[PDB]
Amino acid sequence: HMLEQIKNNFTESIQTQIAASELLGPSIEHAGMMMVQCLLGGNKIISCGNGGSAGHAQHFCAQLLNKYETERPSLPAISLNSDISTITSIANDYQYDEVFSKQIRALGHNGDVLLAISTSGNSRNVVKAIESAVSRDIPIIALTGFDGGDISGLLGEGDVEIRVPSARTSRIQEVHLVVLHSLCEIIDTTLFPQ
Amino acid sequence: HMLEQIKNNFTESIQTQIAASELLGPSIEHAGMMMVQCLLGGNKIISCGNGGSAGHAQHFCAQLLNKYETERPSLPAISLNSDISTITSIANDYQYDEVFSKQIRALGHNGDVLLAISTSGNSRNVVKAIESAVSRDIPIIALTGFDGGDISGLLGEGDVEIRVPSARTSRIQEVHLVVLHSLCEIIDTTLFPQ
Amino acid sequence: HMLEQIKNNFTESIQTQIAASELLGPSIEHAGMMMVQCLLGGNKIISCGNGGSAGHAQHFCAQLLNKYETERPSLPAISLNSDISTITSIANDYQYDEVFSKQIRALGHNGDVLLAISTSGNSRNVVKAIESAVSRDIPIIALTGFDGGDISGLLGEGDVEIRVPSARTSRIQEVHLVVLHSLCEIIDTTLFPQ
Amino acid sequence: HMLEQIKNNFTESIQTQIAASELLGPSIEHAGMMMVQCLLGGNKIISCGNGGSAGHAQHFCAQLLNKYETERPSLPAISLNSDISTITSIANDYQYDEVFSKQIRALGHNGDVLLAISTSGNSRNVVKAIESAVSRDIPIIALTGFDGGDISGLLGEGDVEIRVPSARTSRIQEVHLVVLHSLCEIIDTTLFPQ
Repeated sequence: HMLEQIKNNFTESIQTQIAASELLGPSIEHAGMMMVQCLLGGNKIISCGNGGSAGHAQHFCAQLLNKYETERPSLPAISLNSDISTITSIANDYQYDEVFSKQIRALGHNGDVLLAISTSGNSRNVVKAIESAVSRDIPIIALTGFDGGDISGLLGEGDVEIRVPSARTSRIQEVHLVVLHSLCEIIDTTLFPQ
Repeated sequence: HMLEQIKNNFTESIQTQIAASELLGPSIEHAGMMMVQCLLGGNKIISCGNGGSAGHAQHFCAQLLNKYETERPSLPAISLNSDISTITSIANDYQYDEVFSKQIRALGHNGDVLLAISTSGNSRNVVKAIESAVSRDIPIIALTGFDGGDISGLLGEGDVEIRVPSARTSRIQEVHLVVLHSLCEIIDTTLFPQ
Repeated sequence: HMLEQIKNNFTESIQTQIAASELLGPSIEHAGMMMVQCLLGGNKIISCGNGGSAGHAQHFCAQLLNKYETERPSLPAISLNSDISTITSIANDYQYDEVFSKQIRALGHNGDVLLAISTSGNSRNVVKAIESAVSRDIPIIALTGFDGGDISGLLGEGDVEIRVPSARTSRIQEVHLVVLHSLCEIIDTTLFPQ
Repeated sequence: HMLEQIKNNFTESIQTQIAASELLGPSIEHAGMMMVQCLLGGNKIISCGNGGSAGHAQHFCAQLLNKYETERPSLPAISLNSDISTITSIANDYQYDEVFSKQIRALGHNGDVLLAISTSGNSRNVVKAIESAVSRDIPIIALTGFDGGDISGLLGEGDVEIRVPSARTSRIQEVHLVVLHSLCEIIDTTLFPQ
């Protein structure tokens, strides 16, 4: 019956949301402060993700290059997924694991912040992106789920890992969206007290 | 203090999620059955949205043209937002309200289903898209929030409206994502009992 | 000296343009008639390309979903490159050679026409796309350069190959654009004698 | 007859190409040197366009974030068109004339170079982008056609205008592509003598 597995998705989401709130508090806070300090340093936030989680990465930087809730001037943010002709020209020219890493190598400045999103934490394009950013004195903000994948063993703490207590990609993406909206509010209320 | 307004976003999300589950049950069910019947009719699902809600529209059709949880052959789905050179060539050539309506006029077939997403329910591009689809014997699945906007007064019931009980765009987008994932599971479990 | 290698690019382009005109005449004609018959059959044109040649594929379908020179109703055309959340969700889920083939499997109808573009003729994503379309009674229009790559040995003639007499990717893309604009005019003048 | 209007497009293209070569020599040279100096200053090239000319803007920066002919490290380049979730979130939030200007306001640095492309020279999104960049000590490289539109009366010469001697959008886009490929070679041969 459809209606009950509908409620299951809502039930499981809420349960994941709750567990996430009880656990990801401090990590999101630190990431927010890192973002606020980055934007105030004259730097930019770089975002990237995997699959439909790449829509979230674009969703974040779109909220910054524009506005979230508090009307404000555009804040410097870049998505690495948004560029099609580059990805299709790197993903092939002609291989896909370095689609994001090459963009960071060129655009990344000392003081920028990498917002890396990966539900599994095992997307090679996002991993190499993180590897790249580490090489350039660039803080990482990693949104993950599951165990954290190979992402975990790539971070000290100029970086933050936000690991969602869930093993379902759908539930991880849903929590990630809440996290992204929280950061936006944090950035908004801090930089533009309205 | 950042950490408390973080929890607020989680609290408000959960509260919205709960209210949505208690109310949007039947509407999501009907939409699911309409989608399942559409795909079984040999037709396709057409999605479109506004802003970062346009990332959700692409997220859905990407879950279909590929896979959600159950591995399956690609299902016919199209996003109207995904096409850049068209939107930028309609949004200007040279005005933006008909970016989606013109795509439906050309691609839309009798039996297709329009997945229209709008947090405010007042995005003219999504409205005209719905107006267009009504003209072609095409069921509408409208994901909305707030009061439902002008979208509401455009639908009979070959169509469904799923209105999220919230007046915050962030909370509406978060619930919309849960709804989209539910439909994917509905489509998956129904068409491919795995 | 910059100014002379500038003129070289213009000289080489013109020379390639000329050679192309003297040779690709009939092939472009046939492709045009195939497109016109496709659109008149109630079918759609499917386009795809590789790299910055993927911008051309989108450029074509944008000219159709909208208008070229003669103002007209939108014609049914789809680009496989335009969909980001799908490619990034196929390119990884999680491998890239079937990003286009899977989209054709789902969306492709009997009577549609595949506009496959590849400067080298050796892009696996475009090849498998062609392989896929052959399996579905779908004419191929292949824009190539060099020797034609592996694309050549995949076509009978419900299909057309348009091979640019050049071994430089830049010169091939430049000629391809002229070819695309010719087809647009052909479609425009034939279907809407204005 | 189709075959003769095919040759007409080739004939007119070649004629436009020739006229362009005889006239746009110095302008392309200066733009190249400005780009080379920009990249050597530690700055980035910002590109934007209108419609299918927006595919060219992405095509250029993709050639830089990756490679053209000479294999090299990625060069810092950004397209303003590539970002979908932002444009759709600016184009509406909720109006379209400032989709590019807002991105320049946030990302634009002193020393960057704006590559503005417009066939008509009358696209308001590209105009305001130029207006924005002028306000920030940023050189403009404007690819235009026709009379140059309102773009012309917005430039001194820290900026360059490259006006194609043609009144046909198709012929202008074709010449623009040659110009873009010339600059790529200029940048390649100058910065990486291979």
